[PDB]
Amino acid sequence: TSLPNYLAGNGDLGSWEPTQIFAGEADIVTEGGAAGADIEIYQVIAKNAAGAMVPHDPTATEVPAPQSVAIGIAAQPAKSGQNVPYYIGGVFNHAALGWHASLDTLAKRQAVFDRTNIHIGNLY
Amino acid sequence: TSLPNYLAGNGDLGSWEPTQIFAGEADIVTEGGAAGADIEIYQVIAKNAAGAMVPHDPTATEVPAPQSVAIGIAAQPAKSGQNVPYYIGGVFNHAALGWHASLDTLAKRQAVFDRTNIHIGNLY
Amino acid sequence: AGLYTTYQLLEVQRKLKTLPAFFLQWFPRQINFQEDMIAFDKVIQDVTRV
Repeated sequence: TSLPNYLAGNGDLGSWEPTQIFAGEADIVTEGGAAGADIEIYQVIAKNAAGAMVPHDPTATEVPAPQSVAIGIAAQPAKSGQNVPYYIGGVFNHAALGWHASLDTLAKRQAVFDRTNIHIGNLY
Repeated sequence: TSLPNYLAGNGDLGSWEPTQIFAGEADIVTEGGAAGADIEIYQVIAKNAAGAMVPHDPTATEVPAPQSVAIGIAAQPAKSGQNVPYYIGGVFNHAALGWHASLDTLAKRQAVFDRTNIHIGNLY
Repeated sequence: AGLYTTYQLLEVQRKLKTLPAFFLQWFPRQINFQEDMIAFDKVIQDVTRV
């Protein structure tokens, strides 16, 4: 942690690309709640039977279980037991969010939100 | 109702407490419809099989009956056969609203309005 | 009287409970900054060995 580096090398300081979360001009609406599992920023969120925020997981059961219906988008990261602030409404950039696997194509990723204030859109 | 009072005396004239209905900043949106039952102010409402507003009644049925899915919040009270103005969108303080029995905790009171334009949350 | 009694209002009474600044007396320096974070360097130099 205090040795300098002597051997010459290419100086790649870093790289950056904006995370454009919003893909529309609708109502942004938010509330935070207790988290039931570790949740990252702009992850897609569901709620377990206990009512805690849990990362969205389709196909979680032979009867679908409540973690399988997405309910919002995390606004800040939080470990279990903490409170997660999450978006309830708005138009969101398809690509910015944390979707779980097997929810690959935009066709599916919209199918997760075909009624609520959350709508998922392309950028241009 | 005729005479004054000449004798001394005290009187507790009354008390006033504000009722705060809104708990956030979604687009507040309203609609009007015929009532099917006696509805109180800010009572949570559903629509029965005949399309008339009826106070929300979860576990109405063995298939669930349409009274069981809440659809809005009464803006003014009404008797059966009268029109009820009610909210269909907005963020509402769960405490001010009239709720069914056994719909006690906020964790349950949110579950009634997840797939919806209304969202219900705590005041600070 | 009769219909409804006339009233004389006395001045309003307000139990305005503040919470006074006590601990902030030991935080006199104010820094308003737009950088992401504030940083300190702390140096311990024991020039007391034999």
